[PDB]
Amino acid sequence: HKSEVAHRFKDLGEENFKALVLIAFAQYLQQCPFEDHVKLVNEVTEFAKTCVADESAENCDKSLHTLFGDKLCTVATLRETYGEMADCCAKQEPERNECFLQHKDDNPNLPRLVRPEVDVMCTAFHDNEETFLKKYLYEIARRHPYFYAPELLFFAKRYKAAFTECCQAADKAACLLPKLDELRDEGKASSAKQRLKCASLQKFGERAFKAWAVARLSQRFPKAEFAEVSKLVTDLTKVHTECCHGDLLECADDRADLAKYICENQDSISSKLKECCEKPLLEKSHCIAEVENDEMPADLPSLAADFVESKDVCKNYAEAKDVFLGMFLYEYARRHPDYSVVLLLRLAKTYETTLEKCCAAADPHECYAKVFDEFKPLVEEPQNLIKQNCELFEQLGEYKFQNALLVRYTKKVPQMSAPTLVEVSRNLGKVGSKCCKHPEAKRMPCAEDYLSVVLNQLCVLHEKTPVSDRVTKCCTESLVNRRPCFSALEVDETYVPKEFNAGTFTFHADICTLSEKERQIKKQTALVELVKHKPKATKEQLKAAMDDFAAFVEKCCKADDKETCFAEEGKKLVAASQAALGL
Amino acid sequence: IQRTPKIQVYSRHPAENGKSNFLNCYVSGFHPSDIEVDLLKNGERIEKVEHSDLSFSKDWSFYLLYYTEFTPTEKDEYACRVNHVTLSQPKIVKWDRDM
Amino acid sequence: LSLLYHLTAVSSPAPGTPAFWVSGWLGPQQYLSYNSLRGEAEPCGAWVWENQVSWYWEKETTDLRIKEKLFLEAFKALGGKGPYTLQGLLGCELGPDNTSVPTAKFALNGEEFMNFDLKQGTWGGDWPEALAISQRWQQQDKAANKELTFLLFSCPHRLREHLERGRGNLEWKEPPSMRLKARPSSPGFSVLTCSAFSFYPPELQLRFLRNGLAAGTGQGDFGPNSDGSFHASSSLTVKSGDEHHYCCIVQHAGLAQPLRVELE
Repeated sequence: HKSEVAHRFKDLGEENFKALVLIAFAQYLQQCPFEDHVKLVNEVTEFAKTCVADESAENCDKSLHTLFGDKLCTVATLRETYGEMADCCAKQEPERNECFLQHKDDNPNLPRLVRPEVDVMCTAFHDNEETFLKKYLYEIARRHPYFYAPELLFFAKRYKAAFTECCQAADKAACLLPKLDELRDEGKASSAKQRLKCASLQKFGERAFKAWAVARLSQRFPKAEFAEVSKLVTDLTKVHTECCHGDLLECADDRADLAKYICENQDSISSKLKECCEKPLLEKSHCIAEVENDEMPADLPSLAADFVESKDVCKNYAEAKDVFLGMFLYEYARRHPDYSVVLLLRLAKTYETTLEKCCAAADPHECYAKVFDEFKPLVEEPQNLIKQNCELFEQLGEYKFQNALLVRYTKKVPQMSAPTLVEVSRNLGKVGSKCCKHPEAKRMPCAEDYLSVVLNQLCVLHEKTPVSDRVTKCCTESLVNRRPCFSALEVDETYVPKEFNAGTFTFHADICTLSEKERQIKKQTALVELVKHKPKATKEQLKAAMDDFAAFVEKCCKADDKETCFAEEGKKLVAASQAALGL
Repeated sequence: IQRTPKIQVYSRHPAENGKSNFLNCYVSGFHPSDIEVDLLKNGERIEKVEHSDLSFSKDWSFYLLYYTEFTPTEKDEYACRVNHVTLSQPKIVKWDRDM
Repeated sequence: LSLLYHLTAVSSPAPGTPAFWVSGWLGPQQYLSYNSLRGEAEPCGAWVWENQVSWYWEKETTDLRIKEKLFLEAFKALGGKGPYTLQGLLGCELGPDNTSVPTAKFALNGEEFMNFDLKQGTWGGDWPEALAISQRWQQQDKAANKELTFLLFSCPHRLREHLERGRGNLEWKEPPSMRLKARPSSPGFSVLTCSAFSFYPPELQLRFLRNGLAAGTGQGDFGPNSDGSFHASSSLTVKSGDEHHYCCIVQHAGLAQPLRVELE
């Protein structure tokens, strides 16, 4: 178009345009103060209104990359505050926008989002609603630079709703706080999911995302024809490719167009969309995206006929491998609405590898005839794994379960630092809380989808600051087989252990003034260190060494002279610990 | 350029016969960084002696702390042996207690 | 108070030793260690137990691996046999109000010869070796940019986060244990040695008195223990048989008042 900034403002309207630019700015420049970003958004908006009023006004044909970059580089040149982003401002477009995209920080060193008291929030909401809600967008966007922008608009609407509803409740806290906690959790999940979506596009290629989409949509829309599902997948793929590349205005605009198309072609898509399609734009798109699975069309013929028995299997596969496997995935996925997509993708992959081998054999039909018998074990391995972990989670409680995983992952990746390993164990450990409470049939798909999400977070950060070649291999070899790869890792024996050294051991009394849960993180650091001093350590050697640690912290924290005791009892703990581990 | 190591031998805490302690050999002010240091007990090289990181001072000269856990006695004689390109012969400094 | 990294590369390491290693210092305490054999930046001492964030240590590791390559490439710019030692002191000190002052100095075979110019973003010096190394580093994509970031952004952020998160480690105080001992020195003389064991911070004052009057400072030495606490002593020659008229006075931030030390 003659003016991209006019076109998007006209298609999106001012409210959403401004919200999306705020999001864009906050995601490129995560460290930038709220007030500066709002300033930049207002000026871009002033410029959009001008171009809408007169599409030939000066600079109205500049790309949105150039405009946003121009605005970001009025502050991002300050290296003291903005770091490697100053390099991006030293460049011209398009290299400049590409540099910003590479510096999106997945682990921002940013303060926890503590709530004020309910009254202070409600007062702030009444006094300046507009500013209050932009801060929400800012604070979430900047902590989650790949958060799906259109959905964040929806989250902002829900956040507004909670305040509108609760700030005059008889008990404001009781109304408001549970709403805000739900949103916080849904936002974290949503961001984590989108990050995995962007990673699959960017690091495993467009077909990786298309296969995920066909799978999920076929479960959701199982009465739609393959052709209809592909159309939807193509549009969905364009949408996410634009969002994941920081092209948020175009992303939100194409998404609205997808939503509209779906709602005008319901008879071709699903019977569950009627109420979704009566709603306003953001609710509409959110609803369509979360709508319950349509009923499956009944007495469906087997997959044997088209994917095993037919004489045209190898031919149809040879001309159009991704399409043919798309058809497989569509037919399999729509019949199994209860399966994790990761599992479905793993089965499609298995079928793909089978045809790759067998269609070059003298008798392809006989070679691949039993291909479906490969599946049942691949369905059962995770079920059993999750059953064992859930039982273990229930027997140990959350803290000891995390401890058990922390030992596991330190053994797997001793090159990681203690705080990383503690974070990874905490997040893996949440699989038990989030999934093990669900009925057995929903446990496994919950667990497998959540674990893929957490591991992907570990992977995108590890690629930036790598420490284990094994992690890199598990991160890069196969997206769908990530969890099994990390599961199969035994103790790393390339790693040279930390030697014990009484003389450099230093521990101060500052742990005594810590809370229960802050003191637990110290016990967890102690655990990580023990393992790094002997990766092959057994559970019972570690139990003993940990018992020495806890007795050492309990002795000196109750002692009259606390700092002397940690000084004095340090040499013996080290000797005791070393003995516990068999040296 | 080349600088000769300076060598100090001392214990971590005030020496007390029978009480456990650490013996320290601190070698400093030398260049280049390649240096051979041994602690000795009654003239014999001690086997598993630990050392800090080879670091350096504001004037660029190198320094290094070697140490071992020990329990002083009346009878036992400790010392530090240091070799380095600037030394024509390896240098022995004896542990003289509280000196 | 400052965060300084001490970086060393040698062209010809003794077998089994690292070609490149780094110790990191928060004031007089070593917080970080790194070498090219293990390849991991690790916390030392009390810093192993710092309330610290995920990926912090991994970022330190990644920045030092870059430095490793750069320091080894310097020897190729000099070329030939050497052997060579290249040292760097890189870091920062916290200034007036949310401000930082950098330090970026280098030495070849024991002599200061090169620095990093922060305004111009270039390594430079006067000697041809400085030119050879500076120019080799400048040619590499991103090297000067990564140095700027390391000094102007990463270093003061790291420093401030250690001040916040590890305040207790830096504000630690251990008073010295004291001994005053006389041995025979040369005929007709004894040496008195006032010794201070296991104290931190490093600032200490030892003085001698004879019957309460000033007798001198003596000749002193100073040194670290394995845990980064310190040792000090000073010695004064006195006449044989006069020893018991002397005592030693010590002053240190861990003592509530100056401590008088009598002969043992």
